[PDB]
Amino acid sequence: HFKTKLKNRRNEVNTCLCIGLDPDEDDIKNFMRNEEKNGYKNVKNNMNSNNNRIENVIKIGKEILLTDEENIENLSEEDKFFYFFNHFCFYIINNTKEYALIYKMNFAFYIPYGSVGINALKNVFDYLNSMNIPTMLDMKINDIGNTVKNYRKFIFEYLKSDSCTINVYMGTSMLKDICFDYEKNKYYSAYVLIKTTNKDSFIFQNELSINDKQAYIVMAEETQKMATDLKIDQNNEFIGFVVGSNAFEEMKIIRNKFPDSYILSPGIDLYKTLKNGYNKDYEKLLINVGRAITKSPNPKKSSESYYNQIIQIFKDIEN
Amino acid sequence: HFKTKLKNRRNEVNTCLCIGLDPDEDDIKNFMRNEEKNGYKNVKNNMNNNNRIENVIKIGKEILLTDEENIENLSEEDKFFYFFNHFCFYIINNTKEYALIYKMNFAFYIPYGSVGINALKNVFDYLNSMNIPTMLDMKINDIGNTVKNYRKFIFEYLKSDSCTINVYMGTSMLKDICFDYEKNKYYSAYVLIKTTNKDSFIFQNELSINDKQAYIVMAEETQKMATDLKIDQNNEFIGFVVGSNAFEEMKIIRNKFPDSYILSPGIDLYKTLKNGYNKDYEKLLINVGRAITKSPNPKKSSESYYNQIIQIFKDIEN
Repeated sequence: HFKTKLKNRRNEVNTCLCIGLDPDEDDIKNFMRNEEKNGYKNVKNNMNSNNNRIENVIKIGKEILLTDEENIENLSEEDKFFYFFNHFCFYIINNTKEYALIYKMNFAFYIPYGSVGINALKNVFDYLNSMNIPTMLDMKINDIGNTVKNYRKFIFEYLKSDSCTINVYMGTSMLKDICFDYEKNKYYSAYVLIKTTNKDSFIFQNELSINDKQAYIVMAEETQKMATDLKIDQNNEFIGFVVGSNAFEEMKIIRNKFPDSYILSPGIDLYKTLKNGYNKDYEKLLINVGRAITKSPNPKKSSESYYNQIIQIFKDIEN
Repeated sequence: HFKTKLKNRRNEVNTCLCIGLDPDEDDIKNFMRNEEKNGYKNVKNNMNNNNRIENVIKIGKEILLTDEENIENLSEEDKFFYFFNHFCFYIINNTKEYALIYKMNFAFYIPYGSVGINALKNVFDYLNSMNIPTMLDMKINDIGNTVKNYRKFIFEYLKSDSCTINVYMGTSMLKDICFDYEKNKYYSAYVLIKTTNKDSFIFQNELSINDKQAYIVMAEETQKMATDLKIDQNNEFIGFVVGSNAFEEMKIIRNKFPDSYILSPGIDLYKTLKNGYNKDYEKLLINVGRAITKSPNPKKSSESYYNQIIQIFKDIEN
């Protein structure tokens, strides 16, 4: 169950750092040109460090990923893209996992190439799962109840993610068909969009209200109501909240109203975010860092940097 | 070009019928069992549609062209791909004479990973080869720079004419879905306004700004964005999804936005068309999915809705 898995991981890595793995065309292009020039150092690390993890865990395109160096030149453009896409992902994971509570993969980055990116996405989940590292698919899924069961299957049965993000504007009833499977008697964790990071997020989340309660608060309340009716907490899973690292006032409000809630915070001011949303159980406030790590000349060092800033902030907060 | 393409299609088929193509495991199992005991009748029709599969399909073509003798040479996974694609082709072939547009809900295609996205790509390729209007119902949402990935998947990869969008995060995302600066291209879409699910009132109606319900506010903000983007000048549109069971909201939306494109899933049919009426029929799509795709005779069932709509328009238009 995810509450225990997340707890146990937090004890092991002693952080709330959530690493965002959102590879784009630039990243893969740059990875490919760098590898061709540094004697494939990172690809060689992925293959030879590192347990022979690829050969034991990967089920899609395994032989492409294992291609001998002389033979890379001869891959089709599609197979080459698949090669460097996967290897970039494995490189980031291998270099940063020592500092990572959880990895969050945003689905948007994986779908634009059709099947090739979804195959990569599956590989990434298989790879992380082989190390029991917590995972999340950030897909902001929504549809009517019977239809959303398809996303439940994709995310929790196919990818075997620990968690996902969900947009409940249609209604909270969808939660019963994402976070619970009656036939399997299984429960799954998720984070619902409460306050997002985009500049215009006030338009509906803040400007709309009911009896002087802003929309984001009403939506958090309705979400918790559904979570309680589902009895999800009793099953050691949770339905939490996405609250942007720039939404300091909303973070304070949500944390105070729901002191035991699990929060995901994308968008990293870091000190104010952590102070306002603080929980002694660090895993209940995930701080997502993606591009600052994945686009870094040195993602290990950079992940370390965020890891140390967080320690210092908790030192300061808990003084 | 979509405003023109839809108008032209409406001129050919003379209906607002939108056919939902949402194949589930039941459908594919049933189709396979039926084909194996009717002598592959529908597969035969698919492939006889003059070599359309052979000329158009670029993914798993050899598998799809497998002779019925050799379908058991197919691994269970290839068989699944085979009947999934052929089921979709069978639906389209049997119903296209009555269809203004096909709406494919992304949810039905993703749960098998690559397999279903391959089939989805095939479905769009097939429809696009006949220039038939298409929509991907995916209810997309993210931050602007991230949503560009959805724009690429939907409008560049699949080459859909349209999609559905959830703007609860903000309307700024519309600029990165419905417009591509680098290519100078515009694309059409329908934004969620009033959904069909029983509990859609919690946020869509109960939330408000003083006297104006959320769904109205969201429709206004959407139109504001579309105007800012100059989408209409470029022969595209940003429209609204309004449930066929939401008669009251449909009336308010059509009255306030008399020239808007509306998609109505759910199908009462009379009240929907009456309340949401536009003399340009394409401006109120009536989506019918399961009632057609799960019918023992999808042609007759589609024909039935086609005729029902003809009769309603007779009644409404004096």
